[PDB]
Amino acid sequence: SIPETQKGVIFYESHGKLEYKDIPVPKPKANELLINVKYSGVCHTDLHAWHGDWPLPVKLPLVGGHEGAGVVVGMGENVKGWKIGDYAGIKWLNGSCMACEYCELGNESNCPHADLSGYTHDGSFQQYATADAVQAAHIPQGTDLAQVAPILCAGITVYKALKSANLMAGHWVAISGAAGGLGSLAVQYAKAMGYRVLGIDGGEGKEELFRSIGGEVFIDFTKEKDIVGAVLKATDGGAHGVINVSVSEAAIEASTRYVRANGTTVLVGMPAGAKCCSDVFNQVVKSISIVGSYVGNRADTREALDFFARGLVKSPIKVVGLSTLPEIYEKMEKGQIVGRYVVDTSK
Amino acid sequence: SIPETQKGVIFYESHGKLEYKDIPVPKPKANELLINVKYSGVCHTDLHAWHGDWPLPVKLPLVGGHEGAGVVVGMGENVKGWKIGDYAGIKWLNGSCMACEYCELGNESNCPHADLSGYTHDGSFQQYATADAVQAAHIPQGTDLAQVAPILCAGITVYKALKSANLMAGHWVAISGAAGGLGSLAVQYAKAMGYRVLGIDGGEGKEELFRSIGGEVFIDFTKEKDIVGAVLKATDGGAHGVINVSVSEAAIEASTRYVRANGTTVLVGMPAGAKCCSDVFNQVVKSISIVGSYVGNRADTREALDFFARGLVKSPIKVVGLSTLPEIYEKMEKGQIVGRYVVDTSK
Amino acid sequence: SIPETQKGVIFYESHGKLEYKDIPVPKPKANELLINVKYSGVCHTDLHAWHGDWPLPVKLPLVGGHEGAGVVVGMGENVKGWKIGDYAGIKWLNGSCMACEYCELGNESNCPHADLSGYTHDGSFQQYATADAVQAAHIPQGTDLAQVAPILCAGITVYKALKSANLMAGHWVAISGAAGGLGSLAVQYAKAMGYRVLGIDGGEGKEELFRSIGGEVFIDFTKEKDIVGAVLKATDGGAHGVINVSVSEAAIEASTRYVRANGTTVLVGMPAGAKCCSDVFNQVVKSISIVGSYVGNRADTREALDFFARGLVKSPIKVVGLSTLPEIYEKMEKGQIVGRYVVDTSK
Amino acid sequence: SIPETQKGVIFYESHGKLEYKDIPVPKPKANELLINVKYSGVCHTDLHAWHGDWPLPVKLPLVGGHEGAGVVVGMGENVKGWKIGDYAGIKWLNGSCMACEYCELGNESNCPHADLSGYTHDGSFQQYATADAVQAAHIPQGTDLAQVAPILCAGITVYKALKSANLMAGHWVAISGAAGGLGSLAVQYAKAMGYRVLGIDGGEGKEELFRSIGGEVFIDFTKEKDIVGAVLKATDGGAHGVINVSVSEAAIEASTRYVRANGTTVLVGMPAGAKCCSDVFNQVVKSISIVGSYVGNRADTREALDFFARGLVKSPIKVVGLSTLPEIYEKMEKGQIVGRYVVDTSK
Ligand SMILES: NC(=O)c1ccc[n+]([C@@H]2O[C@H](COP(=O)([O-])OP(=O)(O)OC[C@H]3O[C@@H](n4cnc5c(N)ncnc54)[C@H](O)[C@@H]3O)[C@@H](O)[C@H]2O)c1
Ligand SMILES: NC(=O)c1ccc[n+]([C@@H]2O[C@H](COP(=O)([O-])OP(=O)(O)OC[C@H]3O[C@@H](n4cnc5c(N)ncnc54)[C@H](O)[C@@H]3O)[C@@H](O)[C@H]2O)c1
Ligand SMILES: NC(=O)c1ccc[n+]([C@@H]2O[C@H](COP(=O)([O-])OP(=O)(O)OC[C@H]3O[C@@H](n4cnc5c(N)ncnc54)[C@H](O)[C@@H]3O)[C@@H](O)[C@H]2O)c1
Ligand SMILES: NC(=O)c1ccc[n+]([C@@H]2O[C@H](COP(=O)([O-])OP(=O)(O)OC[C@H]3O[C@@H](n4cnc5c(N)ncnc54)[C@H](O)[C@@H]3O)[C@@H](O)[C@H]2O)c1
Ligand SMILES: [Zn+2]
Ligand SMILES: [Zn+2]
Ligand SMILES: [Zn+2]
Ligand SMILES: [Zn+2]
Ligand SMILES: [Zn+2]
Ligand SMILES: [Zn+2]
Ligand SMILES: [Zn+2]
Ligand SMILES: [Zn+2]
Repeated sequence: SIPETQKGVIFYESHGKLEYKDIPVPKPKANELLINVKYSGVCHTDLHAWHGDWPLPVKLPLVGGHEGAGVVVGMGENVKGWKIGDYAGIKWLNGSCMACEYCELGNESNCPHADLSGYTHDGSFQQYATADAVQAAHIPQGTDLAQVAPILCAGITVYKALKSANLMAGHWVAISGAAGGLGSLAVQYAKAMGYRVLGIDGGEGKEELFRSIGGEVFIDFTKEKDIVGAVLKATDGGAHGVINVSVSEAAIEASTRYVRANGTTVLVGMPAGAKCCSDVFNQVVKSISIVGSYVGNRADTREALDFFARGLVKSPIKVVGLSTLPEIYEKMEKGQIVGRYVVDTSK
Repeated sequence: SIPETQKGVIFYESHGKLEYKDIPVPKPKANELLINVKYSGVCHTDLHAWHGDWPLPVKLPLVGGHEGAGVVVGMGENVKGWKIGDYAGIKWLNGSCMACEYCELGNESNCPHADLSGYTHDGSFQQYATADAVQAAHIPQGTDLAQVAPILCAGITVYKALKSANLMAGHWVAISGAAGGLGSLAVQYAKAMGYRVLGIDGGEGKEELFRSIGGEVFIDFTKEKDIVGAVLKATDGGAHGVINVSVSEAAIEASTRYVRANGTTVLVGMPAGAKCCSDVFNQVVKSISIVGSYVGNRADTREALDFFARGLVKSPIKVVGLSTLPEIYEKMEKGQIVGRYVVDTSK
Repeated sequence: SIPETQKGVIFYESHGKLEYKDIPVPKPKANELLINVKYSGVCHTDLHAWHGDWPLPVKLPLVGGHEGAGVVVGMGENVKGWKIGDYAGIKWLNGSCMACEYCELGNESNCPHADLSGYTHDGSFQQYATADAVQAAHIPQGTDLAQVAPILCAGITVYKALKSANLMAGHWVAISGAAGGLGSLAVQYAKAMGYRVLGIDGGEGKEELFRSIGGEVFIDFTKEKDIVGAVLKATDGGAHGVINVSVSEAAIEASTRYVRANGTTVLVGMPAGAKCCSDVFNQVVKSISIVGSYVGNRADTREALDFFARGLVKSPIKVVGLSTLPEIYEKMEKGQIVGRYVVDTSK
Repeated sequence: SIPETQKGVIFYESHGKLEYKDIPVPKPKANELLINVKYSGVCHTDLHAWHGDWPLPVKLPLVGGHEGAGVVVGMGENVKGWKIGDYAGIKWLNGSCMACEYCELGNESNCPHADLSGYTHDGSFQQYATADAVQAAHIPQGTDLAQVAPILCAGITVYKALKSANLMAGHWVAISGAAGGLGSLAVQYAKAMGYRVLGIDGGEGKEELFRSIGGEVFIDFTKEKDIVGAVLKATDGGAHGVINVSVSEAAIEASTRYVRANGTTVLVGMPAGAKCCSDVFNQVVKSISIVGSYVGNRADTREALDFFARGLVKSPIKVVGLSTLPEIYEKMEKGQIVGRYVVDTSK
């Protein structure tokens, strides 16, 4: 069958206590799939949802997590092109209204009535989770769900971000936070897109990981006292594009100073209460764009999962049990997560 | 002939005393035209060069002014396609190196070795001024030089800025400072480009001018206490594009908040020591680009002067004498300049 | 109620006999609206569907017409954001699969499983017609349905085509067939988009109409023996963009020769068995793009209907009865349709 | 010194007799470099110039060749940033007017007064050749001139062509003629740009070369009777982009049929008297662009030579003597040139 009770990590108040307990199995709405979430990536956005670091409020009590890879155990009556047993991906964008100007254009993420897994919708830190069938990701059969789970928010995000920077092949892309969860996949997406990857990160295991996944230049922010000058030399004038997948505001500000003239600084990371204080003179006389970038749409999901399918991207994951989700968060705020963490909801 | 002495407004120290006295007539270099500057637009950048409001240093003693419209009285030996008597325009970009990556691409303004009239090169607040012949603007014969002078920095700038905002016809463009020197021409360029122009300015004669030149919605910043909300209503979700041609940093910051999702806030105005402190969360979840924009290139100059030629743009100018240049600056810092001021170098 | 029988123009074989008789009222599927089609534009595509001029086969017996403007008299159970009494527009794209790569990207028209009103789906030459609710056009209340009907295929088409030509404001756009049904709206969309409109058409009432709707240069193909030379002079080097809304193949070929270097020739008209024989040398040494363009998507529909709402476009329509649909087709093959014809389904 | 006589291959009438004899050494004009052409690539455009296969006429008597890599032995007085001994590249675009709208925009190749090496200017099939210093390619020191010579017309061309197809990383690019001189470099540029390369060529040594340089799918046009169907399967719907670097018109036409919906067929090859007869219906209902592409500009030259510098592209060259240039042409019309031929002007 589909059971009545399931295991999930749920918190009832912000920065309170994540309880791995038994919660009721959700019922899929007319348009939603019920997905047996096998593995789920643990994004930093989940730490932000728990701490309430962001302006928007979350749907308490909340089962976070928005990188779920699972099998469709049930569907709604109005779900059309989906089978039971198919591989589905719960992304951050649970669904959207698919009618507003933004949605029609393609910008489904920047939509007023966009449902958000792991914030406004009980996400994928649970064995069974519902997801709007139009926005759920189609994961090909015979795919390692643990390996594809981080591609559902980190992969599509950094793919849309690297497309957001208006880079060309051969252009320098500085990925700020290049050994984190999103940065370690941005390095691989950018190399597969043709760019020269510069990496800025620091800590135990960060430079080694960055060199592992194919990065070109690594600049350790805990050792480099002049980061802007270091990325004004490595790059020969600045990085034609910058991807801020850090959780630091000082990194977001330095990225505006080591970007090339006519370059694009994409803001992807969303630290708590951070502002991108950009010098107006330097941004104008260099014609620097500062582009915010939200999670990708269905087209970006298809393209990022296709990059994953060809074996070009491979997020460095450690699969732990869902029981361990408290200890991941306390390991994620301390910057000690090298690559991605994926939780076995079973365990 | 070409005389030995000429009249020019020259200052020897920043925010010192602008002296309208007799200075030697320059000699055109091998690549430069000597232009009998008949009329010259007075930009706010000239007030910034005098006050030294900007990071870069100016070439003291300096004859400012970078909107000169004049006749070519002499040329250099290596100048090719130019006649004596032709109408030339001294723009902010006096010249460029025309060899570096940026110059080759087309971004001649963001070039390391770009010569700048009215900053690093004795500009057009003088009867005779030299200008690199490759970057000088070709003004058609039978043109009102007084009327075309403001198009040489304000016009090409706001044209490149409106092209920088990635707007489409019918999209809302909020021009911040829409009755100033650059804003009053941005309103006209945007309407001729097809956009719905919202205007934000305030003071005596600003709303009336804005309504004169064809603006749609005017929002008076000295009366409107909620500017962001007012431009979130007029526009129905925010302005698809914003052009910051203000000299205020609070305007630059509010423009990041009343821009539409997936909209572009172009920074054109460069107030003294201003920073574009942008909320990272709001910029990311709305995918807002913040694009700096410098003066246009030769293509943008050609296209903006073609817009002027068809009679579509007409900067509201008051032609005073060059003798009056001190009194313009003290009228420009006080925000009391409605439209543009143009100086008769003769007078 | 909703009646059992209705009046419609139906043909049972290609180029057979259009019978205005009583046909059963359709039943809306789970996703479809039943639209009381008040007025319907008569496109040339309907003449092509009747003659079978196109490669694809039509769904016999067929009730053509794909420019229906009507009120929603009934809906399906899975239709979400729609009211009874709302104004809906049956476009050529009746619906789409909204799942394939093209649909996800935004290209809903170039979709393998795209349902097509007036070809593969009983269209809008009938009092009551069904239309997929996701693709039906939202026509604002208090709109002249007769006046908005031609905007449902001609308007969105020529809007997407003018966006397809990668034109800028001030650039020359040669609309081939500028007094026809699509050309007369392309002239107005292009002028509202900022372009200089050149018009090529010929016959009684074509030049007068073209001058009426705001065209700049008219070149009469029945009087001009050198059309390419005439549009190499008017334009000063060729038209930066060309829109082929003709039903002639010689026009489609000449458009490749009077387009500017680096210009774009958009093919919109689809004459019977026509080929765009383009000289490869001239297309390469001038870097001329030849872009085919299909009907617009939901975003283009929204933007074109917004242009119509502001009063910027106004298709020259003559509203006749649906009874007269045979006599329109025989007037449309002879090129004698100046502007658009709209049929009162009531009459 | 610089000698008075030199060795060059010169023909006095079209398809006449190429004579390797002693011709006078040219004198550099005020803006031109005299380049000791060490090695020169032999393009098919040189065979077209000899046969007079193209509409434009050549400058008889003509020393063809437009892929010269050499050292600057002398300069003109108005040449600015150049040294004697530097490595210069004579490309097809010898120079341009650098003042017309196209040149200002960046499209220096599609310019009315563009000087063309190997057609309108004695090219690089000679020991000493002059080249406009603004358009000459800057080849880094310590570069294999024989290996960089084919990058001067083939490399920059196929780079600009792959940028012309509006492809994204992961998209399918079908290179028609993928083992020829331009195709063998288009395969490498496309793989370094991130695309999946499909190759269409045939003959001895073509499939082996294509597999050597990193191609994914090879489709042999002499064995495949259904080329369109084969490239509608390999690609799963058609190639998102096609690069026609063939010398066949049937290939140019089939490329319009095996391109994906919303795909771009770039015409690069310019066979004799060829026309791109494109079905208008299929091009419109699939929104297929057919983009002609001429040699790249200075920015594309810089970017293609940078790709070469990183070791990412490596044209398969055979360096023969200049004495052998007749036997290359008779080997190039027969399609028997696998990769590129480079002539030692010394030999
Ligand atoms: N905008 C979007 O679409 C989107 C999507 C996913 C995540 N995010 C946001 O991205 C942020 C990062 O997510 P993650 O999963 O990569 O987090 P993570 O904690 O796994 O990785 C962050 C990385 O940043 C590095 N870093 C810290 N300070 C730095 C500095 N000063 N300079 C450079 N690098 C520095 C850390 O050492 C670590 O390597 C979070 O705020 C998350 O919410 C945004
Ligand atoms: N980036 C470029 O290429 C470029 C080119 C030219 C000028 N500029 C810069 O643009 C700035 C403005 O130049 P200008 O000639 O338009 O100056 P101006 O003084 O003539 O006009 C400025 C306008 O801004 C209005 N304004 C002031 N505070 C405002 C606020 N809070 N909100 C909205 N509007 C406000 C003023 O009332 C006035 O109408 C200067 O700093 C100048 O150096 C930049
Ligand atoms: N691709 C699309 O999305 C799309 C959409 C709608 C219509 N169409 C096609 O567009 C074509 C035209 O449709 P319409 O409604 O405008 O037709 P129409 O018959 O109302 O107008 C055609 C116009 O072309 C003019 N014309 C004829 N020969 C010409 C020539 N040699 N040069 C210039 N002009 C010439 C006619 O005189 C007339 O003015 C049809 O084939 C139709 O199917 C395509
Ligand atoms: N537009 C430009 O900027 C530009 C630049 C350089 C060359 N060109 C033109 O490109 C053409 C090719 O130049 P090249 O140096 O590559 O020539 P080449 O002769 O060295 O190579 C041509 C290749 O096409 C292959 N081919 C032949 N028939 C084919 C078919 N039916 N289908 C697929 N492949 C086929 C041949 O076997 C060979 O592999 C010439 O006409 C040249 O003038 C254009
Ligand atoms: Zn996430
Ligand atoms: Zn929405
Ligand atoms: Zn200025
Ligand atoms: Zn430069
Ligand atoms: Zn139609
Ligand atoms: Zn589809
Ligand atoms: Zn060549
Ligand atoms: Zn030129």
